[PDB]
Amino acid sequence: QDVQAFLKENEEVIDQKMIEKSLNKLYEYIEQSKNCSYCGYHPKLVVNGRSIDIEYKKQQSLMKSMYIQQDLLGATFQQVDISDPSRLAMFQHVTDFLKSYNETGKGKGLYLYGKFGVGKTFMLAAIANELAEKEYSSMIVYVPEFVRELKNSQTLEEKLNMVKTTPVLMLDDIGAESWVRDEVIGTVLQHRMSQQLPTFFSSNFSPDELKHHFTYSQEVKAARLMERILYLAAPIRLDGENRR
Amino acid sequence: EAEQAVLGAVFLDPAALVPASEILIPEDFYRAAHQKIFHAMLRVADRGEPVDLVTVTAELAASEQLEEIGGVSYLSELADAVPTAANVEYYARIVEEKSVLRRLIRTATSIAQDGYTREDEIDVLLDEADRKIMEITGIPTGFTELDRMTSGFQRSDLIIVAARPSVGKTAFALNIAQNVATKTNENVAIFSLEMSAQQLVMRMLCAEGNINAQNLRTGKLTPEDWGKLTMAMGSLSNAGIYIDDTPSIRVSDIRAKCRRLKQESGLGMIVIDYLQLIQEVSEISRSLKALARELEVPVIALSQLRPMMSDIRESGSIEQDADIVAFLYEIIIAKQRNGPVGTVQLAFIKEYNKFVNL
Repeated sequence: QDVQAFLKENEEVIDQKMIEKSLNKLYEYIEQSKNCSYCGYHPKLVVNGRSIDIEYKKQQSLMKSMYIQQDLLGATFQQVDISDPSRLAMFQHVTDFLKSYNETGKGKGLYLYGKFGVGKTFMLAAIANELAEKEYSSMIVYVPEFVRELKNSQTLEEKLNMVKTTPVLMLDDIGAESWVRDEVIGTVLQHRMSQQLPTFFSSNFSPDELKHHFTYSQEVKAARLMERILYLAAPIRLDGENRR
Repeated sequence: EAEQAVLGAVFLDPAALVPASEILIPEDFYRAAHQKIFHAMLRVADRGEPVDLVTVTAELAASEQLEEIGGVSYLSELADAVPTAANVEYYARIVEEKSVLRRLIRTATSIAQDGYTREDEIDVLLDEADRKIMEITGIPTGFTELDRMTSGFQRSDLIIVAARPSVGKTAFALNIAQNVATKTNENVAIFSLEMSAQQLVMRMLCAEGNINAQNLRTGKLTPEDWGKLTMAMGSLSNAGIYIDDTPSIRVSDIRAKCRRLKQESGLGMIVIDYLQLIQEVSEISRSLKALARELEVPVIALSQLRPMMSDIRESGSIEQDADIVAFLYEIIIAKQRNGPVGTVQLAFIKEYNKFVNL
């Protein structure tokens, strides 16, 4: 019965036969502790070639945000002002889906792309409390502070297991430091498209810019990192006066 | 001197034959006056039919047997002894320990002669001559969950836990006995022999206060665990759990030490150090099963091991008089002298020493 559940859960990723081949793994996966003791790791399934392996208000509570300041993550929707195509062409993809969000059927996220300061992350931290009216283990992260300590080493076998297939991922900022990121997030964004999952984005630049800036050499490994980030959704503008 | 006494108790029950029909048969008679008496007893309770003193005495007057025993004078003195009651079985075993012998001993007399009489045979003189020889109710375990299958830990049992070497059972045998002294009332005796009195104090606070991701050994924690602590030791006084380690006190001594408290508090639980460090086990461990029955205390007289049953039932008892026996790896109570023998879904954080359910 567990196999049935898992099969259909990841049937977008698994090749029926792959499931039966990695049966031992998936069965050992469910049989062991699905939790940890730091709350130090938890088991998650990953597809490696042809085999599946196992790698390790009263609304903001059981959440587990990574590498972020403690109390900045409190934002609502009445308080969020409604302005330009920064906020009048977005509440058309946000509200069509509210109390209607499935797993076993991919959903539409968003990619907030634009300037340096206006309002990158106020439409990924506000909705993280719509993902707090129902309460998901919604992740909120600084990717400027993510390609540094995970280059380090000690512990490194499994460091991004909460940055893959969590019910929600409100990715914020990537503006610091053929890249050290093609067997990393480029295969992280692979499990966000075959185990039935959507993700959330916001950063400093834009789709056109980021493709022209990633991975350089003397190789289209710079123009494959970013359609792993232009698939589940269509990016829309952010415009308005400065906020500093 | 069993036979002089044994019948006395059997009399006034009317059910001192339930284990006694199991123990003694019409062969179990060293004596001569006694053998037909019991057959006049056994003929009765087969309807049955009813059971009392006399239903046998006028039965004996009938089918050829009354002076055979010297009148009713000794038929009276079958009764006149048993200066006791709290034994239980017990007792008829004395007669069975006058019995078992000769079913394994009277069967070796012919042979002692089957060499100068049966001269004359040899091999078949073995095939047969060796054959004969043989012949919440119900106090919870702390949980609000383990409260509806069996319930208790009621009022009297023997419990012996065996999981992988020194794990969370080490915690659990005692994490059975937590929500009883502080969070309700009943003072529970948790004595020790391995983990001393100066070894079971800092880690109950690890188990209580939202304080353990630190840890607590350094003296001073972080600016939060002192704002959130008054849970761990504040009500410890008005509770009722205290710790001892009289090196390794024997099976009679603690058995005789749980008499200070049985008068004082009533004695609620006895969480003992593994009955294996206490001083081949179907013998030594049979002095804490019955202490539960008279002292009226749940007695956690334990073990130190995978888990499997006739595997701790290996060199000793365990699958016998011993009551409920669970199996930690999820609590696999694949044995519980309790009724609903079953597994309860659980887990563990290991972060703040607090265990989980589902």
